[PDB]
Amino acid sequence: DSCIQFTRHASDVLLNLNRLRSRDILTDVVIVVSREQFRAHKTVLMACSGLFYSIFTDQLKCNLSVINLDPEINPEGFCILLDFMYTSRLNLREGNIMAVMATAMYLQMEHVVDTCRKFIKASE
Amino acid sequence: DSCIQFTRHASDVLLNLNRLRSRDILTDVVIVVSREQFRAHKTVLMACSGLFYSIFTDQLKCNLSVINLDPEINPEGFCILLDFMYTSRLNLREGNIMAVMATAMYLQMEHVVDTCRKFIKASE
Amino acid sequence: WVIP
Amino acid sequence: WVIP
Ligand SMILES: O=C1Cc2cc(Nc3ncncc3Cl)ccc2N1
Ligand SMILES: O=C1Cc2cc(Nc3ncncc3Cl)ccc2N1
Ligand SMILES: [Cl-]
Ligand SMILES: [Cl-]
Repeated sequence: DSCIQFTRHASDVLLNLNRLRSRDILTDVVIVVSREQFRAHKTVLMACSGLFYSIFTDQLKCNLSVINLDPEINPEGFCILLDFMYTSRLNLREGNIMAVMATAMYLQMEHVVDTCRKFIKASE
Repeated sequence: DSCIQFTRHASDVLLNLNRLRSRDILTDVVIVVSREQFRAHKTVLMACSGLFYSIFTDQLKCNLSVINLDPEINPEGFCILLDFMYTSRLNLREGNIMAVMATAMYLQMEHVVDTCRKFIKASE
Repeated sequence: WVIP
Repeated sequence: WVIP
């Protein structure tokens, strides 16, 4: 087509979605991790994660207001990944990299799994 | 902080939100314009428009599944702006610029109003 | 704004 | 990935 494009539009949209999350506006699901609860927007979770995409496209699960993750999932790893979904920023540290990579593999967040693998390989 | 950032994350999120819109997945509102109906995600509309932000933060209107726009709003102008919200791409043409600018002013989409004003000023 |  |  002959469209023009606003470079900062996608980043501005994500920033606003994160502001709605902060203020708990229109959040429609609670993700339960080892008795730690995280409120979010189903659409943002689906847009970021192959696991949430599969969950919320399921005819029965699409209607659930609570999703319980596997007990092996670490709440801090989940929290770091949820922050990444809403900001593009990943708080990757020596002390959390193993939990973050394991959580990203479970959530099916391929780009995060890729940078964790590379950061681990550099330290060996 | 000491975060790393994935450059394409925001664009990839918006692309996936547009794929959900295309497939009518988790859309939670119908916008009615001069008897033309547009399905969308309330959160994306709020993230893009000052008008939708004000509508869906209202304690009564946040729960509506149908929103009727002012009868002066042109459905084509709305359609072009809805496409912009989900893609960052604006199909601005000599034949639609007046309707697009009027719709962007009503929706409170300041960056769109700005480029329309500039494109109109260049033609005078 | 840019030409994509 | 970049340093923001
Ligand atoms: O690594 C990843 C990130 C990711 C996101 C999604 N999401 C969607 N894919 C396609 N159409 C719509 C949506 Cl919402 C699916 C798989 C994966 N895998
Ligand atoms: O031009 C514009 C675009 C736009 C978007 C919004 N959205 C939000 N603002 C702040 N926190 C959350 C959200 Cl969702 C408000 C006003 C305007 N004005
Ligand atoms: Cl990812
Ligand atoms: Cl705008």
